[PDB]
Amino acid sequence: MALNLQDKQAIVAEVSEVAKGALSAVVADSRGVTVDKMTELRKAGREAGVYMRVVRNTLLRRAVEGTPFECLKDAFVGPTLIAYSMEHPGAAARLFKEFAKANAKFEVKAAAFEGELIPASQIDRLATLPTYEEAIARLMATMKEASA
Amino acid sequence: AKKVQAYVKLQVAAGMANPSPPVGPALGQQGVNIMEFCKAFNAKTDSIEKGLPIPVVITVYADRSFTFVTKTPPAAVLLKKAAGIKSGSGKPNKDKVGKISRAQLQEIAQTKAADMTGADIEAMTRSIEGTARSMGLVVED
Amino acid sequence: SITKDQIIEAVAAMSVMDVVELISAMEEKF
Repeated sequence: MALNLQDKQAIVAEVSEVAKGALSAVVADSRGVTVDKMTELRKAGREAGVYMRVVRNTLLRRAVEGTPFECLKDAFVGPTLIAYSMEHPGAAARLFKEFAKANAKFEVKAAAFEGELIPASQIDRLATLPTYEEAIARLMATMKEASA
Repeated sequence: AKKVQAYVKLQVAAGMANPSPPVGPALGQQGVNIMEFCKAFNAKTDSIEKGLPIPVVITVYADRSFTFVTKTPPAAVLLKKAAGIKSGSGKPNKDKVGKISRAQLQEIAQTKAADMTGADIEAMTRSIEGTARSMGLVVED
Repeated sequence: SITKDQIIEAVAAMSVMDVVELISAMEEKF
């Protein structure tokens, strides 16, 4: 490994994603294959490319060293194996969705999805999301309200 | 495909799917049907092009028949009909012999867009650097 | 209110205008 001069970058970089981010998910990759990463990188791909991460770090000692910053709801995620996912642009989006759909294709556990932060809380798969731009679901709420 | 089971790739040919000395039998003999790669392959052959290198995987269990898959061409080979020289040395690579087309390497690599990890299609180029410094043949960039 | 006077603007408008707006049209009514 590297000394501190390197354990600091994995911090100053990874914590300015939290400081400058959008949504957060969860997942434990016990059996995390590489067809695994391959896929989810195309997903990050659709979800821009390299706007996304997953930098395995669940050393509390790392991606909690980014938490007493923001998201101190994660002192509780960080135990055991974890795969932290941050969003920069994009809706508070679909990121959420396929992690459940992925891991529900066996694709290993999902930490039961211990969940995360947009609010400041816990678990439950939501597509309360990428409807986003479904302001059309407030366009159809126009003419249909005007007519009916 | 979320589960591999059987795959042997021995670059075939399009214009007539009916070999015998190169592959022929050895392409289908363990629950595989020699009768159906001339019924099925050529059904996915003429839409594109014919004659040149075709690696391939098939869907044979022990289920009599099957369904054929397609693939992609080798990448250092697109430096033959897609560059110049067709060997790679002549003076063993104690001598840096080859010679490149910088324009090519991107769009000629890009032709292999469906089988690479780089998000940045420029990245997919940077891979072809070493794939094309495979001898020490410098590119006139 | 005037329905046409709220269609001519309600087919043509910006973006982030809406993004900090229709996370809340859901609130007054629904």
